[PDB]
Amino acid sequence: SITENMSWNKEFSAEAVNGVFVLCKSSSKSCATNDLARASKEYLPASTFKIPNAIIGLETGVIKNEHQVFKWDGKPRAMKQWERDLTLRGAIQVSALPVFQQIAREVGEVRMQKYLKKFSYGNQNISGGIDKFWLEGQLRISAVNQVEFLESLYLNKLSASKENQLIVKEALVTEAAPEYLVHSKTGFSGVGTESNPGVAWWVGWVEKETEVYFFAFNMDIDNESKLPLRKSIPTKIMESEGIIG
Amino acid sequence: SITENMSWNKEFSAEAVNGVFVLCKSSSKSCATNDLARASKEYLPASTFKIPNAIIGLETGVIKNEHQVFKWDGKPRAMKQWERDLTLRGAIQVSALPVFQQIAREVGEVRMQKYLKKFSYGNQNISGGIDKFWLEGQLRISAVNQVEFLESLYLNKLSASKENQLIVKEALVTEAAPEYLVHSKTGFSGVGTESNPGVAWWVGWVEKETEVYFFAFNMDIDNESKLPLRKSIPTKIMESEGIIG
Ligand SMILES: *C(=O)[C@@H]([C@@H]1NC(C(=O)O)=C(S[C@@H]2CN[C@H](C(=O)N(C)C)C2)[C@@H]1C)[C@@H](C)O
Ligand SMILES: *C(=O)[C@@H]([C@@H]1NC(C(=O)O)=C(S[C@@H]2CN[C@H](C(=O)N(C)C)C2)[C@@H]1C)[C@@H](C)O
Repeated sequence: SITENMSWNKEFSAEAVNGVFVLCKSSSKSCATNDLARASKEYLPASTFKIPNAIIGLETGVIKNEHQVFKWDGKPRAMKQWERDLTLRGAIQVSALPVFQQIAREVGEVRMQKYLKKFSYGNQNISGGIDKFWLEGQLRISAVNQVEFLESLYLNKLSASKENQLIVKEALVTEAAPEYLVHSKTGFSGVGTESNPGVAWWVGWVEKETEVYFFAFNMDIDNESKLPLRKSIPTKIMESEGIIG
Repeated sequence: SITENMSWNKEFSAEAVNGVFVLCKSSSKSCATNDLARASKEYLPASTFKIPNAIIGLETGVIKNEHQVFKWDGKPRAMKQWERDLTLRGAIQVSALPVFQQIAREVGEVRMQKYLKKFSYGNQNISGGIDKFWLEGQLRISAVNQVEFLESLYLNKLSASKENQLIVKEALVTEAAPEYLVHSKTGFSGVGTESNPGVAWWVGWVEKETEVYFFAFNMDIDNESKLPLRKSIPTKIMESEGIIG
C-alpha cells in the first residue's frame, strides 16, 4: 500500500513547487508520498525513458553490447555536451538525445510497443513519432509506475536478460561509496507553453547498507532556474528519513 | 608488448621504495611501466583476491545472487567495520576478510583450484589453507597478471557467466561521474622484514570518456608509514598522464 505524508509538503511550499515525491522502503508494498492524486498522475517521461530505451536497445541487438561507442562525426547537436564520442553509460548520463533517437528508430514501432507492454511502462502510447513519443508525443507515466519499473529492474525481474538489466544498472550509478550506492536518472521536458508547464524528473533507488529505497520525483516547471529543486526537495525529504544525513 | 618509462621512478626513488606501476591504455597490448623486471614479479594478492573469490563464489552458488546478504552472527570480529550485515558490494568495499574466508571454505579446494586455472590467476598455488592461501599462503600474482585478469573481467571474457562478471564489476565501482567511472580494489599483506617484506596493492581500471585504462600497482612494505604511498605514487603518475582531471 501507499501512505500520504502531508508533512513532506513543507519542502514543496518553501519553493512554491507543484510536484510529488514517492519513496519506498525495501519494496513497492511499503511506500509514502506527499500527494496521492499526483503520485499516480502520468506525465511525459522525457529523458527518464532512456532507461527502458537502453534495455530495449540491448535486448533487440540494436546496441551490440555495453562496450559500444556512439561516435560523434561532427553533426551539430542541441548541446555541446553531446558533441563527442559517448559510451552507453555516458550517453545515458549526459542524456544524449540524438543517440537514443537513432536507437529508437532502429528498434522500430513493433518491438518498442512489445517491450513497453512487457514492462508495464505507463500508458504504453508511443504515438507522435518513433523518435519523439517519450518527449513530445503521447507516452505518459506516473511516479508510482517509475518506482514499480525501477524495482523490477533492481530485482532483475523485467522481461529481459539479467545481463542487459545489469549493464543498464551500472550505467545508472551516480554516487558510489563502500556502503552507500545510488542509481538515478533525471529528466526535463522543457519549460512548456502558456499555462501548460513542463515536467522535471528525478528517479532511481538508494542502497544503504543492506536496505534499499526506491524513489521517484516530478514537478511542474516553466524555467530552467528551478531545475535544481528536482534534486534538493527529494534529497531533503530522504535526509529527513535517515537515508544518509 | 610492455614499454618502460624510466621517468616514472621519480616518486619511488624520492621515497626510497621498491615498487612497480603498470598502466595500459585501451588494452593490455599497449602497456607501460617504470620497471620491466618487477612488472612480471609475483606477490601475495592479499585482498585483491576478493575479486576472483567473489566471482567464484557466485559461479559455484556459494553466493546465491547479487542480493546475497552476509549476516553478522554477533560474535566479535577483528574490525568493528565488519560487525554488521553486508551486501556483496559492502563485503568487498570494506574488505570483510571473514566473509571471504567463509566463502572460500564453502567453495572448497577442488573448485577454487579449478577456477584459478580457468582465470590463469598467478602461479595458481592455493597451498597454505583454503581460507588463507591468498593472505599468507603460496599464491602469487604479478602486476601484469592483474591487468590481464582485470581486462578479461572488463570485457566479460573470464571463464564465468557474464551475469556474475557484471555483478562483481558494479560491486567494484569506487568513483562515478557521467563520463568517468572507476573500478578498483586495494590489498596489503602486512609489514614484513627488509629482507622478506610485505606487499601493498592498488589495482583496477579507469573508464574516461570513451577510453579505458588498466592499472596495477604494488610495493614492498617494510615500514608501516610508507603504506600511504601505495595510493599517492600511482595517483601522481596518473595525474601526470592526464587521466585524472
Ligand atoms: C531529458 O529529459 C532532456 C535532457 N536531459 C536533461 C536532464 O534532465 O538532466 C535535460 S536538462 C539540461 C542539463 N544541463 C542543463 C543545465 O543544467 N542548465 C541549463 C542549468 C539542462 C536535458 C534537456 C532531453 C529532452 O534532452
Ligand atoms: C586485505 O588485503 C586487508 C586489508 N587490505 C588493506 C589495504 O590494502 O589498505 C588493509 S590496511 C588498512 C585498511 N586501509 C588502510 C590504509 O590503507 N591506510 C591506513 C594507509 C589500513 C588491510 C590489511 C584485509 C585482509 O584486512
